[PDB]
Amino acid sequence: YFQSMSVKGRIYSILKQIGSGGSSKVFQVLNEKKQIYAIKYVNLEEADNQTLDSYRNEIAYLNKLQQHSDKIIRLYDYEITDQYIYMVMEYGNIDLNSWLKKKKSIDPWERKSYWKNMLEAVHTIHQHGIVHSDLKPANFLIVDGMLKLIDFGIANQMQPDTTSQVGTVNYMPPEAIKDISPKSDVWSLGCILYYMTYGKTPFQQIINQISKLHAIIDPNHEIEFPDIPEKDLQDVLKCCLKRDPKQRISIPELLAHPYVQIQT
Ligand SMILES: CCc1cccc(CC)c1NC(=O)c1nn(C)c2c1CCc1cnc(Nc3ccc(N4CCN(C)CC4)cc3OC)nc1-2
Ligand SMILES: [Cl-]
Repeated sequence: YFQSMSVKGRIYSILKQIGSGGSSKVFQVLNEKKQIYAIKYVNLEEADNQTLDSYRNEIAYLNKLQQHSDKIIRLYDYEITDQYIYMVMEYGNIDLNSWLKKKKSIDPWERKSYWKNMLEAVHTIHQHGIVHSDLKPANFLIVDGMLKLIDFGIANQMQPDTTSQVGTVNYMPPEAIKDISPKSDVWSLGCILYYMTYGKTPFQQIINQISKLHAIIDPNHEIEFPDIPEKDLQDVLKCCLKRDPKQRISIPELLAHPYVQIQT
């Protein structure tokens, strides 16, 4: 308690830590006017030039792309030095991953609204040549019912190093396993929707990771799509989770899909 920090001359009161990973921490904070933000702190002391560049590149894209869609998290300010980065970001209620863990059933409307938000954010980054390639529910922040994409997958994650469902392959596409395309983000989004529809990711039940990786790529391993009242949702899932990326549906196609367009 009673910690503060400064970012471009502005003093922020730290209320609590709300996340961490790699060599970074996220803080719920207040500025001088008692407006709430999240500050993301990245420790750069161990970073090589390649890693420093990947962080610079991500900050530049995030700062640019927030003006192109409200489904991308706001970045209000940042301070960047050799030792660290402080990013003053939009505050959210909770991330999507934690929310889905709390909820047994998701409301069909809620599920559809979240889907629309994700497609729009991801479509935005693709329009600027960015493939995320590691989309999971944790990459989305819920802000007053609206999803915001938190990151673009450009920054190279540094290792924990210090004393101090992680690195999961459940959202990984076939083409990523056999060793880059916007279709890769479609598979991952499809895995998120699949989770929101049937309460688990398509290959979740396979505990052995080698088996699971083989199941992702094996075209004889049929993915189950049990019947549900929303036949358009069932179709979206089937189209996202085609193993051949060339046969897989595109984001502009998903945006014109009756699941997102037809007023039910
Ligand atoms: C996944 C993206 C990523 C990639 C690399 C490095 C990092 C930093 C750890 C990240 N993570 C973040 O960049 C990040 N993580 N979180 C939690 C936030 C961010 C960015 C900004 C942000 C804004 N508002 C929130 N709110 C929030 C989220 C989760 C929670 N919790 C509390 C602990 N529970 C066990 C789970 C749920 C609480 C929150 O606010 C009170 N939360 C956040
Ligand atoms: Cl905007």
